[PDB]
Formats: sequence, C-alpha cells, structure tokens
Amino acid sequence: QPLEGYTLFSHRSAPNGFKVAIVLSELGFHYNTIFLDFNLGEHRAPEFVSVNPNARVPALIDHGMDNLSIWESGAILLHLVNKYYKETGNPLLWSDDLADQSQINAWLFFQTSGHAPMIGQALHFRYFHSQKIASAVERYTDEVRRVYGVVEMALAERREALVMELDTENAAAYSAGTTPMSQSRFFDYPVWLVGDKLTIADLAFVPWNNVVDRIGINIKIEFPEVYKWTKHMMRRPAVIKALRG
Amino acid sequence: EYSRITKFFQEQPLEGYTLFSHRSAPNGFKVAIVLSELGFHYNTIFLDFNLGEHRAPEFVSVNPNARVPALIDHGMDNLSIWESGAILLHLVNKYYKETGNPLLWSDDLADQSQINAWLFFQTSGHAPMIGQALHFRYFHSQKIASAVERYTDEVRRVYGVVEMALAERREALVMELDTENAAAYSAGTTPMSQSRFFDYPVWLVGDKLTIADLAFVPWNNVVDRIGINIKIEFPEVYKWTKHMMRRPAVIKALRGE
Repeated sequence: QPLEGYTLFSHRSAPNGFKVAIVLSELGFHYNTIFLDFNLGEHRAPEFVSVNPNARVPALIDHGMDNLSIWESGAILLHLVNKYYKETGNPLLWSDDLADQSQINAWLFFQTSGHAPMIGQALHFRYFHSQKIASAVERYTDEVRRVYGVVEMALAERREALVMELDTENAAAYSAGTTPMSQSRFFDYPVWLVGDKLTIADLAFVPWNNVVDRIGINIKIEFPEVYKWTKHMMRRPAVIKALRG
Repeated sequence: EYSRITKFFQEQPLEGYTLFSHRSAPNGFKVAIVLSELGFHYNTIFLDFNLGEHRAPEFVSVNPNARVPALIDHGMDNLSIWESGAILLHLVNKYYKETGNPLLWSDDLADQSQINAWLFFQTSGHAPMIGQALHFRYFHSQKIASAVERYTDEVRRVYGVVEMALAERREALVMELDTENAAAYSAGTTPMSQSRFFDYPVWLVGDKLTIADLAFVPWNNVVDRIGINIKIEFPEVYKWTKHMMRRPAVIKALRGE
C-alpha cells in the first residue's frame, strides 16, 4: 500500500466510480484504479470490507492520511474538495463560503439519494428484476423525470438571470415569454447549480446522465438546460481523460 | 390553499430557525433531533401537501425539490437548506464555528470523512430502501411481492453492515476497558459477551455520539413495519438505538415540539 497518492476501487460500469474519477482528475490528484470483480466475490472479500463496510464500489484510499478509507461517492467528493482547499487555499469545485457549501451539499445529497437510487431501480425493473412489471418501472421513470425537472428548472432560472443581466436591453422580452431566451446571444455560455462556478454538485450528476437514455429518458429533447449543462461538462479535458478507464 | 406559507415569508424573523416538516417525515425528526442536541431554538411548520402548500411560490424557490425537511437559517439571510444530509452538516459546521467545540461532529479531517461516509450511507442506501419496502408493502397501485421482498432484503443487508460495524466497536471497547479479562476474551476461555462493558454505548465514529449515529434513529424506529425486529436479529443495533432513543433531547424531538 503506497504512502503517497490515492487508490480508487471501482467497476467498469459503476457510474459513481466515474464520478469519483472525474473529481479526482479535475483536482489534479494522482490515483490508482482497481476494478473489483463481483462475479468472483472480491467486493465482499474482507481485504476490502475493511476499507468499505458496505462491501461495494466506490471506495477510496487516501494514502497520504495513513491509508484512510472513504466509501460512498458522496463522502469521497467532500473529502477530496476539503483536502484540496486545505492544501491550496483555493476552493476548486467547492466554496470557501459556508452558505455556498450548504447549497452545494444540498444538491450533492439530493443527487446521491434522489437521483442515482431512482435511476438504479428504474434500471432494475426494466432489465434485471425477475419479471416485467410496468407500474414499478414507471414509478422510477416518473420520479427520475421529476428530479430532472427540478434540476432543469433551477438551471433555467440561473440562465434567465445571466441572459437578463448581460442583456438588460431586452430583459422584459426574455422574461415575459414574448421571445425565447434561445434568441439571446448570451445563451451558449455555461451556467451552474451553485456559485456561478463549476462545483462537485454539477459533476455528481454527469455519470448518471449518460445513462438515463437506457431508461427511455431523452435529456436532449425533454431537458434542454440539463442537456447543455451536461455537454459543457463532458467537454472538459479532465472529465474526458477520466471517463473510460 | 397556501396563503399561510406565503404569509410566513412576509414575516420571517431575523434570527433563530424555522423547520418545515411533516408529522410522519422521519428525516424531519432527524433534523429536530440534531437541532435539539445542539441547543438551537427552532420553529416547526408542518406542511400539509394536501392543500398544496409545497407548491406555494415562496417555498419552491427556497427549496427546489419541494419536499421536506427544509431548514431556514434566519441568521444567515434566511439561508435555506433542503436536504436532510445537508441540514445536519450545516448545523454542525455552525456549532463548531461558533462554540469552537465539535459537538456531534469532529475537528479532524479524517474523522469528518468517516462521519460523512455513514451519513451518506444512511441517507442514500438506508432511508431510500426502507422507503421502497414501505411503498410496495403499503401504498403501491398493486401488490408485487417480489418488490416488497427485495426491498426488505436490502434494509436487512444494510442493517447487517451497521451491525458488524458496531460489533467491531464493541469488541474493541470490551478489550480496551475491562483489561482484567482481555486475555480470556481473546484466548477463548470467556465469551466476552459477559463483560461488564457489554451493554455500554459504542459509536460509529470516534467513540463519541455523532450525526452519523443519530441519523439512523428515526429510520430505526420504523423498520418494525416491514418485519425487521431489531431487538432480535440486530442486537448491536438494538442497544445502540436504545441508547440514543433514551437521551432527553431525542425524546423531546420525538414527542413533537
């Protein structure tokens, strides 16, 4: 076990595994990746249960801090941004403002408990359950859509503000609905969930967005803002260099 | 309708806290609990989704998910925090920042990470599973035994991870204190289950009560509705919850306030 660096226990499919890799990369941390293979029982295998009681990906070992283990992608990101800010004095992907950090946590916990889990069941009942049961598939498909509605309405709100301050010349127009914000030349430019800066709250959704297509959800069509917002993230070098393996 | 909710936002205080909850809401009691343990004075407003109080304009903007619990930290320009996981963390950052003492938290980066590990575990794998078992076992448009069975299996699996974890904390506690019997306990001569400190409280993180432990209290008192008999199959969890459920602040939180 190395005494400097990080080790990330993941799995080829694991979306929360790519989520950690992403943040790990955006922050310039050097990490090793070990893909546990559950089709042999290495996830519940004791050497790892010590690192993660939940016996599953994703898990992180902070070699710097006496090989400390952090399971649960949500906690891993808060540990990573905290350590990064403590080290440089620069809150990259985070915020040195308590009010912003709570809003960031709000969206982070909202993603980990109300997005990934709903997408998870939506998949189960649609692909792995022991029988086709529509009422159950539609339950998560509907819930997952509602959550994208929440995210989408928030981003359109942040956008409205931007497109309405860098173009106060036609604000009332882009506000009354008379004319779509699609026509403002200040559209394209990226907006985020909190702090008008990229943070882990925005990143936490990406690995899960690339997959709600196999659940029948077409973000491109039914969630415009969520679409741009994802496209802005996928286009990041660090993310590109991360997503895959 | 929701004029009351729109009224409240026209008379917010400049200090104190307001907690939007619901009689059933377990994460509502979870915030009340931590709010109480930290000595914070709060007002509680039970939204009745029946009159669409959650659809009120003022509520949704201060809380995008339009669900409960939601905490307004009036002292901080009515800063609104809508996730239960985010309400706990905020509360502890403030208490530590103010008093300079990490009650229910920690001032060591390593410990905080362990705390947040469990915190995310409960809010993301524990509460949501229990919710699905409750749904298929009681409110879903048709009975799907396969569904009910799976979600009751998962809470039991999750409860197993917290059990084996507290079981480790106990083995470590009974071996540290009660040194007049450590040799045996390890040798195998004595069961160790008969140590004087066997019913003593063990905590998930740092040998102290944290928000990682309390988060489970509300959900622990609910799993009896899906068959889980904690006292039997999850003894360690049993003592742990009992210890917590016996604290004056927690019982104050419980019996509504």
